[PDB]
Amino acid sequence: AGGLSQLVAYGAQDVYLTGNPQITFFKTVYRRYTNFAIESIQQTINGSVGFGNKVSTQISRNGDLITDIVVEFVLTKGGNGGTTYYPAEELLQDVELEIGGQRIDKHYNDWFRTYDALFRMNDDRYNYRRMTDWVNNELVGAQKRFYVPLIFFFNQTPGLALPLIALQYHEVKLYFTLASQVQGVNYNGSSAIAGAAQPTMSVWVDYIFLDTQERTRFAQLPHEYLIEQLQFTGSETATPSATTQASQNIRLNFNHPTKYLAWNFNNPTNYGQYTALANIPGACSGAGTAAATVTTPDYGNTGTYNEQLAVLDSAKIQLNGQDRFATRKGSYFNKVQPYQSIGGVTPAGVYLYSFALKPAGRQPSGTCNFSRIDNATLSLTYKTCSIDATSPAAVLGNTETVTANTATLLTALNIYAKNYNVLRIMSGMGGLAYAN
Amino acid sequence: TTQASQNIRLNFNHPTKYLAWNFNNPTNYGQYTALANIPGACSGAGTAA
Amino acid sequence: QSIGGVTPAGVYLYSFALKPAGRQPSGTCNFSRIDNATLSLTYKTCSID
Amino acid sequence: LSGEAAAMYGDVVVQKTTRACRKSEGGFKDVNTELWGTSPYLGRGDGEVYNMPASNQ
Repeated sequence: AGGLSQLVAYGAQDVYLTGNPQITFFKTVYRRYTNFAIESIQQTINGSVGFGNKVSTQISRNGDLITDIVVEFVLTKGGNGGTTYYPAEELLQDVELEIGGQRIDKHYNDWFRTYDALFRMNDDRYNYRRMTDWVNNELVGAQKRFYVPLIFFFNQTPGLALPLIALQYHEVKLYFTLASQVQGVNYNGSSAIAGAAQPTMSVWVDYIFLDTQERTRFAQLPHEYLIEQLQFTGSETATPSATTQASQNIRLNFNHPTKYLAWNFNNPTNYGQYTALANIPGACSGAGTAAATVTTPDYGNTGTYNEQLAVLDSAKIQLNGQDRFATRKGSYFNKVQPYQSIGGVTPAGVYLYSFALKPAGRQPSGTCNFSRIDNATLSLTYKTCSIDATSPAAVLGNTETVTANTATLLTALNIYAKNYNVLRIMSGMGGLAYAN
Repeated sequence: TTQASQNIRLNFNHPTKYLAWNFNNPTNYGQYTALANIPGACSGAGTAA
Repeated sequence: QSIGGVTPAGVYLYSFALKPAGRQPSGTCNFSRIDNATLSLTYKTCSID
Repeated sequence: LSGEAAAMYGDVVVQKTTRACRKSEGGFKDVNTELWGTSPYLGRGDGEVYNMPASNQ
């Protein structure tokens, strides 16, 4: 009777489960850790802050380690509710990481918008928006501060925290480029918003302060950190309206052991628009009413999960002119690769193909080494963009190989590669092991 | 008004006997030339249709 | 010169081989030692009605 | 070409390969040299290496 009726019923099939036991679940052994304290302070930013301006900051070496860096913005919304879409990361047009004036990485606003499309999932992506957008139907004139966390190699795991102790000579600094146009703040479509305020910003750097037994160790021992890099340049596509499904061979120019490739198609005039506009709910401004127009999004709903509005029909990647895998339709890279590799939901228009079992983690799990590969190509086939975007009967009622006529505006192609490198710190001098 | 040109980068390896190519109309299998209102060159060629 | 037949318009061939129609190797372009191979094309202007 | 010049033709006139790594099975094994600032400023900060106990105290 009770649990013991199950417990005593020990048998042949238990000899490999509980016979000669190795662990017990009901007594945890904890590890003792080195003393540290977490403190984040403001850095001083060099240069004039504003739309279209470039600024930089050099990180004071107050701490031992650098972990998370958050770029803080204050903005006043220049439009009404629903006219913005993650404006905080639009403003942060890009960030470049240098250690001692030597490039380590560089991220772009479209990447930030692609990263939470792929790797930041559940509550943290909603909270990410809470930190980057107006999410409560706020009205014009509302002002709030935004928190845009950076995602360089050193902040998502304390294990790769940047070693200032051991970097006596290479001073770490960040360059920021600010966007000239932010939708719903400074511009509404292509039209400037009169009276729009200039943003003000500060950068918080999370310093770790260590004790004396370990701080001594850091300054004396050589270090090698296994770190990540982002590789990027853009290109344009040819998207037909009728009679054909166009092909396009986009040559890849990547180096280093790459864990994954990811890409999107967008309308370069509307930040984050990775799908066609249509006269259906949330798919364009005024959707569902007589005032509906399919040239301008209902911006706060720019992101969708309706792959019917995505331009890509199929994609294949070749390695040295040979197929790396057989051709897949576009929804495979949007739904299945992130299911098998990440475990989240990717919005329509964003695609990922992994070489890694778990690319979300930092423990290497399979990579494609593009520095030992002669050539690699991303071969695309597009959907025929023959569906009148303004007719829900046709937008919601058609075949897989066709999409809306407004998909022809998704001319900007962004192919990203996420790779490994090694950060070497030798007697106070820092730099990277491989320059490819 | 113009004669456009392309520089197509090739992805080949191994001892090659020859390179061959054609300019296809993806919508009409095996069509490698222009169509015209002359015999055998388009549907209905030579007639009002 | 290389085959001895008539090739329909729109299909083009350049051989490296003296007898590409056969199997006995008769000259090859080994692209394993050619790092950048490019095919440059110029088009005719499509101005005829 | 003379009878004699012809043997030398091959050896001298015909161009030699400048890139012979086949981009594989070998490849550009040499072209990956480290990025590191080629001698940084060693003034402010050098004491954490040689005078470290003073910093910790």
